[PDB]
Amino acid sequence: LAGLAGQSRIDASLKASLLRAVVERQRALPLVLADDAAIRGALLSPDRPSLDRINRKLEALATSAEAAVIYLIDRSGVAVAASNWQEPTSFVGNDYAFRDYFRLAVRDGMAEHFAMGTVSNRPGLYISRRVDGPGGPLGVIVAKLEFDGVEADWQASGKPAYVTDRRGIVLITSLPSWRFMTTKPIAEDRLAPIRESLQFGDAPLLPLPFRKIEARPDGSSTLDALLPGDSTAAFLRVETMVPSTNWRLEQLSPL
Amino acid sequence: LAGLAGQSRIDASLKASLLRAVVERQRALPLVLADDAAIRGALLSPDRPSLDRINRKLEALATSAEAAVIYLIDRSGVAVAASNWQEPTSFVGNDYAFRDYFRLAVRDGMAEHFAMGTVSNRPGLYISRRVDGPGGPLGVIVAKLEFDGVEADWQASGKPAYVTDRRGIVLITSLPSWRFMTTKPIAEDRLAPIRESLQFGDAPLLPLPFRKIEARPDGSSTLDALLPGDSTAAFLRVETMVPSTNWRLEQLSPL
Repeated sequence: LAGLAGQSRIDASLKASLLRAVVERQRALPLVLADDAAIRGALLSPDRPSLDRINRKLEALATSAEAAVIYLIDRSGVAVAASNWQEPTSFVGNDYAFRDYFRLAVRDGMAEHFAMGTVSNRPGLYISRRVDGPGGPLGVIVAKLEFDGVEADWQASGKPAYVTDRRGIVLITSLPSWRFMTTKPIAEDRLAPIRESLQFGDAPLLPLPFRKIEARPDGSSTLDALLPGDSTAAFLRVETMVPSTNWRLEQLSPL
Repeated sequence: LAGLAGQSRIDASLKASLLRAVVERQRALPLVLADDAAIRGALLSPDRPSLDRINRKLEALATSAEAAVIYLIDRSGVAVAASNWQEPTSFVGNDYAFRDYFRLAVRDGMAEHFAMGTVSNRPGLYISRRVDGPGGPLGVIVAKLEFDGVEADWQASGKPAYVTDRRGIVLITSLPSWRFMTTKPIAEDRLAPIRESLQFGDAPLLPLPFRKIEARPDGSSTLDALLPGDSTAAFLRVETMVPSTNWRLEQLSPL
């Protein structure tokens, strides 16, 4: 068992590292596109030829980065150009002012917020960066980062895992029906903030269904957990911070 | 004598996506600076105000992307701007007119060249791309990525791993011992150009210190390794291609 806590911990730490790496690959996009002269170019003078170029510029990057979408928003919250410009789900002509990833980036310069997609209903990290001219803001570049990939790996690791934020909400998980569950408690009067924050409303916000929790001296714990399709089993849980985020990552190893 | 042959098989998969994410965060920056009217404009019409604008631009990117150095090289080999401009080790003014990353950039549009820093002595992947003007080539924009962080996550797995290119040279490795060793035999004649191309020339280019061997099915084999830390254990050996590269990752695992 203590010989299982050892191996669990390195798995954990490694999954957390692959996650770190994956978040940072995506952060490089808005980072480099905030300063990009053709972006700036387009916002200063948004003519059709110009915005078609950026449409294609971004189409290619969503595909080389592996963003679900990269898109560029007007001074006033309108998406003017978008990786998905040729698809019937083209964000172009959409209103993002009531964003959080929008208004926060407008206010602070950059933002990162895990939210459900208006039309999609698919979770992910909106990574955004304000675009500037000399002497004033011009708009916002957003790239949105989905975790189906790392969630798929873990699911094949044989040690399930989910990730919670500071508030305690599972954002990323290898078992989808644990998404938006809680790990703390949480406090009644911060619930709609949150539902709103998440762009969901009716998220569960109930505790993970872990039963029979036993804390261990070395900091592990055991619990019982009914995984889907399975009869109930006992697990070793270990935990680790995900570097350069404010997330904890939590892992189960079958006993 | 059962098959943790299924385990090393995925820890390796994990190691190799860790590596693709890390490389990929760096490929995005030359991919977009190469085309930037400011980067072009600087090269096409350089003046001090311009060139420091870039210097600053490159420090901010490099600092954010965790790139060891990003820098901009003249049509004629001279670095005109660099992320380390303010540092005493600034690449600004250096002649690189005959570095593989430079010349291959120019001919091919783009290059990924693994070498040892001239003055620094640290290994890294130099990622470069031609800047094109209305003229023809104007310069090259280069980003250098080092692999200490990922070699450290690999070392902590307790499954040493390393990555060979097409010439079977070990470029990246979780033991240092072991850099610039070899999976292939490498014929007499080839040592000096290969050394030149590693920019190191002192590279042992000896075959890896562990034989054993046999086959199979798969592409597997048994193995017995030097290293330190425990005399000389026995190890199984998995092999897997690192996606979006020509690198092969190999990994050994204790008995």
